Amino acid sequence: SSWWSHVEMGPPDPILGVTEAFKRDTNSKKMNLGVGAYRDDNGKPYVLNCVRKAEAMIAAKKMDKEYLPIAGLADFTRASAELALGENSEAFKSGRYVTVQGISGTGSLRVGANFLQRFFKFSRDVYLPKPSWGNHTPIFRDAGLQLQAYRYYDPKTCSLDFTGAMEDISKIPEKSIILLHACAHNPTGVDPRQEQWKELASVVKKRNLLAYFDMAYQGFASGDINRDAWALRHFIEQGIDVVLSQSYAHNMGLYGERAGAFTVICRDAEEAKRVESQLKILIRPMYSNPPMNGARIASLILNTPELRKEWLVEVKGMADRIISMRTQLVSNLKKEGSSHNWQHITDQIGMFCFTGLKPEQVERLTKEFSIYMTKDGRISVAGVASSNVGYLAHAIHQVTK
Amino acid sequence: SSWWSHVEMGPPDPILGVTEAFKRDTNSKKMNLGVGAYRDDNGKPYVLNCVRKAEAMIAAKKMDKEYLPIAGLADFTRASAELALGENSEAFKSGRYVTVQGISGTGSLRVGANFLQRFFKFSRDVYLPKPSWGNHTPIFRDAGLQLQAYRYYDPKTCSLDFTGAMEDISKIPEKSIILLHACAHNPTGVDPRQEQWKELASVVKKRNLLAYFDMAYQGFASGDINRDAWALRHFIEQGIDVVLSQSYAHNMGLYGERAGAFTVICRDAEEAKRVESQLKILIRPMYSNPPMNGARIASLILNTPELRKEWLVEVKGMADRIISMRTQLVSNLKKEGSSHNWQHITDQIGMFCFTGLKPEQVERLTKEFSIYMTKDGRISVAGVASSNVGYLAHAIHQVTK
Ligand SMILES: Cc1ncc(COP(=O)(O)O)c(C=O)c1O
Repeated sequence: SSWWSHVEMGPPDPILGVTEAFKRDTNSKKMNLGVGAYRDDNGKPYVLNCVRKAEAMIAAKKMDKEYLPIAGLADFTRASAELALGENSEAFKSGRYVTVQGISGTGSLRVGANFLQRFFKFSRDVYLPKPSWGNHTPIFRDAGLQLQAYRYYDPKTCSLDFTGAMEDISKIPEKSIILLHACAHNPTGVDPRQEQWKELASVVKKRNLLAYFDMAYQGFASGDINRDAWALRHFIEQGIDVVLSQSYAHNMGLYGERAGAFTVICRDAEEAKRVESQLKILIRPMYSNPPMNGARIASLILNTPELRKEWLVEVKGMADRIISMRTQLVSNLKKEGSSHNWQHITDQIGMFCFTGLKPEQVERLTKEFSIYMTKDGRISVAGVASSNVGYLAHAIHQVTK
Repeated sequence: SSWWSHVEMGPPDPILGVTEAFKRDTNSKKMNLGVGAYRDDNGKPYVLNCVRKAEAMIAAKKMDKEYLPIAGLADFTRASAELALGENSEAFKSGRYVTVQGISGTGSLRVGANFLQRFFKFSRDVYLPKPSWGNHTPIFRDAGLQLQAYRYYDPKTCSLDFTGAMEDISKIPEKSIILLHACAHNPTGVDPRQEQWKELASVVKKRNLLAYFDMAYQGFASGDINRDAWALRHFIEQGIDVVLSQSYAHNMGLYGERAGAFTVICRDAEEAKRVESQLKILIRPMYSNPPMNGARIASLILNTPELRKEWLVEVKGMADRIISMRTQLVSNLKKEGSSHNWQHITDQIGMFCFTGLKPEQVERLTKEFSIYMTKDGRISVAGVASSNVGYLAHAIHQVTK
């Protein structure tokens, strides 16, 4: 019959708009600063050498394709927890955590959202920083939670509004949920420094808030897996039992294979088995059991010393290329005669950078220079290469001079 | 803390318990008839030759691991639509269908369920047959719909309660949702014959019911992909715009890779685009995009003549082993001197068989013969092999005589 006549055409994604225009452009100097995945120095997708080798191992073993347990590959969940909490972590060693494999970071955040909706009886409010990854809204919203926000980004300085953040967080009703980015805040790239993190943890402890860490870039951010997980670990050291989402999309370049994990820090191993049974019950009617390919690759790497070692070098390489590009962009802006302060470009961390450009300026950048970005002045640093950093520098100077 | 103290231990999975108790048994005669996946004649997992050939082809190309679009691999979704509807299906050729890649059968069912909750304004009720796959319930329940039922299985004769089905469907409120298993009904193995399907279509047409088909065993049930898709194709052909879920778990043996799809039959190409946009809005906050490996493997086989040709041979090979084991069970039961009527075993279709055995008899089989199965009397034919079929007939005879 005519069941669907009332379904309206959904709104178009702006990122898709930028990508389509970029593809149409004929100018060979075109840059795509809307990319959400790492690109090497030649602007190409990069499959890690350690993933090629792990894949090669799998094939040689003639593995079956049987269904994985609901919670996922045990070797993968254990390794994920170890990676995040630290091998000599008290939480890890006493077994008071529960980790289940999720569909990358997004599926892992959703399982968590769904878990909180069902069992977190104290509140339905989730406080997100201003701004946050766009998908974070519909994720918590479709799950049944209420969205709240706390000040985070300071447009005046293109850095942390520490004063605004501490004031907001201090007024959060106790036992509410606060979403924190572990590192490489998406989309601004501004992260608290260690001393700021110490103040932040004191207050969440004091106000007895449930801390939900989104850790989508461990290793990929600064090049150091322990450094990137520092604030998460500090929070747990201070006695804050968090919930966390992990993604292997960026740090292992496993994008389409969807490898990720969801973890809950419990009081003890007893309590962990209980929440693990509830997590299994929720997941079965969602998708029954997780996709095995990304987890088998991730597991092999983390668990095989030779591989793990090669992985840390390559993840460091990715991080270093991006720091390199941020470094190069501010020196070339000085070189061009920009009198403006571009240090936020080097203070920011990870793949996304909030530049401070205004909408008028990004339009000119697109129209006249064939540099494609979203109107919020957000740039994907994976889109810059050694061959075009100078150009971008030039282009930025011209629209801000 | 003490966020999770009130979270209790969830109930034990009864399938888990049979498999597990099966493991703990020492008897060299032991048999696991609770297995949910195909097993060869030696009781081993079976990865198809055609899938090993596709995996080598993917390996040779050195493909990237970039994210697939939200809706999935286009070569996969089109081929999936084509296998279900038929190449010269009117619905296929006009392009009045929308096919989205889902996480195997279960995630496909669930995005479907969530789509209905959000856009099916006509009703909140879904009518499942009595009985249906266990997971069908939480799927719809967690999605937000209300469960209802229609008589299906006749315990008295271990066949279809055709009359009861027809009376129950005739009375379903107009514009209700009805779930139909396209073939090889789970868990009984009882399917309507071609003429009863015809009669069912007309009532569904008359009551103006939204028919949701669950097609998890296309090709794997009878050895023939067209015959297995007969009922679906008939409904579309009579002008019933159906909703469908497909799984490649069993027919391609892709279990853990998670390849499946969800399709909606629309009025035209224009409406298909509107519904496709909303489905994307829905999936994004669920898991962002689907896993690429299973979809890549399945797209190659379906799209490559030589591989598709091989695949058809293997799926038939699987269906025949199953039919052979059904046939041999009945003959051995007769040979044993059993006087009960066991024709239902040969009348049933697919991997699952409702034997008619009572709880205490199942218990007798477990305790004295080392035969593991659920207390509902359902056996998974995959666990029967040429070398133990004799044994199984004998035990069943001893317990029922
Ligand atoms: C803040 C943030 N969270 C989570 C993710 C997870 O993406 P995926 O679903 O590929 O794991 C990303 C990157 O897309 C992200 O930037």
